[PDB]
Amino acid sequence: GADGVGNSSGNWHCDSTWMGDRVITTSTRTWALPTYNNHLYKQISSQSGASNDNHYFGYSTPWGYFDFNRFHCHFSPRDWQRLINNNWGFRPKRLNFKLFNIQVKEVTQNDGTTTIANNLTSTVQVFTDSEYQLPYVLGSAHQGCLPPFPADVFMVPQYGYLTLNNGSQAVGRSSFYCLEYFPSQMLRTGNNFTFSYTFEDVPFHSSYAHSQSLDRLMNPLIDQYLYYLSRTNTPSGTTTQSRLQFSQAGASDIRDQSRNWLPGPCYRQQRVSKTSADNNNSEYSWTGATKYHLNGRDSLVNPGPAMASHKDDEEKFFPQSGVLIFGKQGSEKTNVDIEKVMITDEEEIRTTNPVATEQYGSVSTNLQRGNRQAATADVNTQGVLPGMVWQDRDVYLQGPIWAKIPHTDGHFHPSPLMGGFGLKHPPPQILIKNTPVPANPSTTFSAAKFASFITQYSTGQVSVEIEWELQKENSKRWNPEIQYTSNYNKSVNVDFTVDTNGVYSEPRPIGTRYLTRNL
Amino acid sequence: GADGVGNSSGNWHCDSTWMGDRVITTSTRTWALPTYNNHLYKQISSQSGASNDNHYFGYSTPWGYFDFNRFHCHFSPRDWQRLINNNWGFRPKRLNFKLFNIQVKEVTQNDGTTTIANNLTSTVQVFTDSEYQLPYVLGSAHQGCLPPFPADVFMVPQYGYLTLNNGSQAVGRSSFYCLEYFPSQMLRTGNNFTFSYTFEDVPFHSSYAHSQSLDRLMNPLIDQYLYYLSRTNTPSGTTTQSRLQFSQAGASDIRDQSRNWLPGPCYRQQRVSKTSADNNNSEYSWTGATKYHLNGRDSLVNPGPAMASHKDDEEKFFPQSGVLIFGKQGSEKTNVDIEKVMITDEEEIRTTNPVATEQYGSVSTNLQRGNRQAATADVNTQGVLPGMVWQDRDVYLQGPIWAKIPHTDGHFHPSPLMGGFGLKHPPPQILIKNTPVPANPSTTFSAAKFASFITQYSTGQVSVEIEWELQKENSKRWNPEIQYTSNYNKSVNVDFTVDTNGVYSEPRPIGTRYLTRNL
Amino acid sequence: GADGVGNSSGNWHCDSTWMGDRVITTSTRTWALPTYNNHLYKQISSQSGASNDNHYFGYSTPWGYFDFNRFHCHFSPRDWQRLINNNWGFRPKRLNFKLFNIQVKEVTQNDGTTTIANNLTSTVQVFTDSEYQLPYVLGSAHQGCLPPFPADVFMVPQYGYLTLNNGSQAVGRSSFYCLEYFPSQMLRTGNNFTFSYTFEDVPFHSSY
Repeated sequence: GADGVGNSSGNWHCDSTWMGDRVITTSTRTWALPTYNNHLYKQISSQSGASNDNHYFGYSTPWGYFDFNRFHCHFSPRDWQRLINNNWGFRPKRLNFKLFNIQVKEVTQNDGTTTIANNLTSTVQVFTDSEYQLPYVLGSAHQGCLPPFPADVFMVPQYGYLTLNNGSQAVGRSSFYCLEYFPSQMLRTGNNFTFSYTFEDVPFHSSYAHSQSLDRLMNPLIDQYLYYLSRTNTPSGTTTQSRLQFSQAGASDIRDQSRNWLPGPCYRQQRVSKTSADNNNSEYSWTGATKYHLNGRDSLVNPGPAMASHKDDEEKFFPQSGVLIFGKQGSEKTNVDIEKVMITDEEEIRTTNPVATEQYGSVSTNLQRGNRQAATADVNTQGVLPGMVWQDRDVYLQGPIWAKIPHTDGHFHPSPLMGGFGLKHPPPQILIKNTPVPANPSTTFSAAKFASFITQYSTGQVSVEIEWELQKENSKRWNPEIQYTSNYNKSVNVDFTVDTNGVYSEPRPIGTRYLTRNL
Repeated sequence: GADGVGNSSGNWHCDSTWMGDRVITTSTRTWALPTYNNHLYKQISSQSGASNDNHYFGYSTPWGYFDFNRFHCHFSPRDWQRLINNNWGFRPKRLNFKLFNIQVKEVTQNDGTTTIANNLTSTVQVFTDSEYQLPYVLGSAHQGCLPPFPADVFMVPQYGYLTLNNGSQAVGRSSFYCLEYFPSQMLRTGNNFTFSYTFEDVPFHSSYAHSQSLDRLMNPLIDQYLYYLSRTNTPSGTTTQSRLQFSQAGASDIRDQSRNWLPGPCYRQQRVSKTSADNNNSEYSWTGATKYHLNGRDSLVNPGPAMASHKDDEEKFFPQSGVLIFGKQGSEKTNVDIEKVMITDEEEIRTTNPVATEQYGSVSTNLQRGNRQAATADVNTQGVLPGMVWQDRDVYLQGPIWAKIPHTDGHFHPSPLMGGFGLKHPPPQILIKNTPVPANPSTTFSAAKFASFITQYSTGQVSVEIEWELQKENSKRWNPEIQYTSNYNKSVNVDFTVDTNGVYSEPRPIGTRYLTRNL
Repeated sequence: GADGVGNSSGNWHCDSTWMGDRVITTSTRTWALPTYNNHLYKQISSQSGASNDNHYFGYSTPWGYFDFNRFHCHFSPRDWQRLINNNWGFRPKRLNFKLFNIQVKEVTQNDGTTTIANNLTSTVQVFTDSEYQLPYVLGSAHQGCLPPFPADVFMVPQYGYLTLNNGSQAVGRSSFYCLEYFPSQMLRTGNNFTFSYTFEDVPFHSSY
């Protein structure tokens, strides 16, 4: 699209409509973009000394990108609630994007006095990496997505990436991608950039919780017909004499019943409690946390494989890195106290996946014989096994929406671990930069790189609309399901509202599983 | 096909052409075939005493088979190089085979003097087991495939197979397949045997190395928004008092960052070093090597599941059985010294799969509490887990090309472990035998089995052409990729050449990953 | 072309005719071919010490080649004379080649006594490097072309070539061409191999 200077390049679309089966969440926000790295690509690396587990090598670019991989960039409390309360599941189908009403300003810091003014002509160029030839950054839970609250103006993030490294230094194989080596489209004012995408058949996120659970799944009333090993030894006057007898598992017997499927896999996490007291006093934050390691650098295992966060009656506990944790609007960056964060809870799964903090089961160790007692041992890490079945990490309104499946020789069940939809070809990276403006050059020629540009930034609005599909409920469940509600009682502030000084804020994390489906 | 005696049953096709997307490697070689087991099927078994882990039972047949399950039976250094240097990947599509110019000779060892002459009439019969009713031997890394070097004449291997066994003895279930119970086609001279095959949709072998790696994958510039557990206890005058605080992972924080996928699986191997010194002195060749075991016989775990062979800066090490090892042209059969072999290296993977010699990660053991320190333990064997992603063993010019997927109730990701393409219905076994020639029978009848045949063997050439598909490169990588080159400096002998006495020889193993794709 | 065992795969053409403007010199000769390097490619180099101006590195092949880059393989004194006496100049235009009546024998040196006999089946394979992917040896004034005199039987030369070298040793850039990496056509007896060529506009040799 194209037009004039006194012509709005696009209108403001920010609705949300439900169609019974679909529902489209349109949404627009105003943004701003500075000139990063003063227009140059800069090489960047870990700090020489820095622990090995923390080295790196890569580049930062003068390019800034766009991102809305956060559910709340599309759903509004209320809306989300609608969804989350009457749908067995849902998934994204297609999207449409558009930047417009772009405007380029140029600040002038003459002595003690700045003065911003329109640089009409100068441009901002955009380009979408629709061929995925660029290090996909999104999906890395970074923060600089869209504001949950419309009215909020925002700054565009700067693109940076990482290649290979042998400590703080580069290794040859590492590649250096240059963003100008693409065909950016250049916008001036009166210019807009639209583009549209279509998702790929993915599974509806399961937005329901299970009423039955693996173990308790058969019918009480009837005993099976298969037998199991009831007792081993037997009374012989005073002493026992080994004599194995078997029984037919019934209701009273349950624990012993024969089955057909196994809980999901696991990778044991340390348990910490919301109650300061209980927790051993010391620094096992890193030392005790569950991790894995590549090329000799141990990394953390955050968002551990999807597994319930606490047994019955222990909402007080949680994994050291088995859950998602968001900050309460305002919460500072580092070492903030428990009271400043919102920890997610995944009890809803208990029913199928193991509890993060407790071992999977316990396999037998030795082979018993008359002169040898029967061994056994608990298992803290069980990789996928036939017959296992499980549930993936719920979603949360202010959580990630999707993530790119890495291009590898092999993947195994790609639901992104941080939760979300695992996409092979996700929404392409959208980039934006401000074509430089060489400030006054010298009369006599010089072949040096230009270094003195006009100080200036850009701004303008952006809009994103997405169509989601739904799987409606359908249970013959007689008694009421659970629903997500807002507290009745009076409060000094409404949830998901602007305070007295107009600061919007999300009180709690809102999950997705409320409706109840049987297993 | 058919014709006369003074008529070449086929010409010599040994080209190789590239078409941009495909590339066909035609190739012909001269061969020779003796008469095995003096024409009879012989029962064969382990040596009574022999360690249990080494028993067996099966048969050897008078039949010899054909095989080219080695990349170099089709690619010529140069060619291979072309491929390997400009292609994100490739795979086989179809093939065509033909035997021809068959000729049957008959030696005469009259006293101190042999004398070979043409037995025109007598025949050689061939037959392809296109229904896979015969124990698929190929794929077992046996040696008797085609000569890498054209000019080389070769001997055809003899077919043998193995069934069940209870120690050195047979067990009933074990089957005994007889090769005459097939409809062999009989060739006399002037007769040729052609046949063609078509591969099945398989995945292009990934012939590229990764520039990013699982851990270092997100964007440096921006800190995430999810929080993790920074510290546990806290300064209380003199003493620490447990007080968990959380942080928001950033660049400096990296190791702690939240992610979305896990390294490939693992099965720990012992580390040995190319440097004699380091290595503990003793015999842990078997005792210390990683293995598995069926029906009480521990077998070795060679070509362990695909996993990088050494961390940064340790090209000197390697798994005890985690790598492929070829002999330097000439190297004898047993206990040959390190200097006689070429060990393959799979560093290229590091980026996704674990290091063979070092544990996967480390899970937590106990549950900590005030009166209990936080436990933890390293894991040396991790079975596939959701979110895991990885790369398969590279290929190597003189490596296997494919392998038959065993007919079972269940397989899991069939890329053959020794590397190659996992095929459900691979190129059918091709067999060949020389119809016997009863040497002079007695005038008076006898119903005994004939035992005195004419001494004779066969020869003639064979040709195999195969069409491979390619996936061309396509990265916006600015700086040069790595390529495979031959050393500039002078040398007494060219690599992949015949020495002074015309002995062709492959200097080093050549992999496949050189081109660099991002993860 | 193809046929049987008791069938001459080609006749003997050895004429020479003048047409006023053209003149065609046909010519046939009998030849023989041993098995070189006992069937293998052998690496070959100057003699370590040997003056520098005389070092080299290259290979010898089990392959033998054909050659008639000598005017007398086509002209007969007399003929040549005709030409040479009444022509301001001349040049070649096209050619046609054919091998035939191929026969494979096999000697038997049993003790103090050899005995040659027909190995009917066995073959001889031929192939023309029509894409010039092989080190062009001919033109190097080598000797093993055709006999000037028809009646003369001859032996076929063996193919060998030279690459780069840093003294008596090889240098990487040097290439090693393998003759089997071509699609040889295989002849058995009763088999013939013909092929034809066409020269390119060249200047008449000034014969005045």
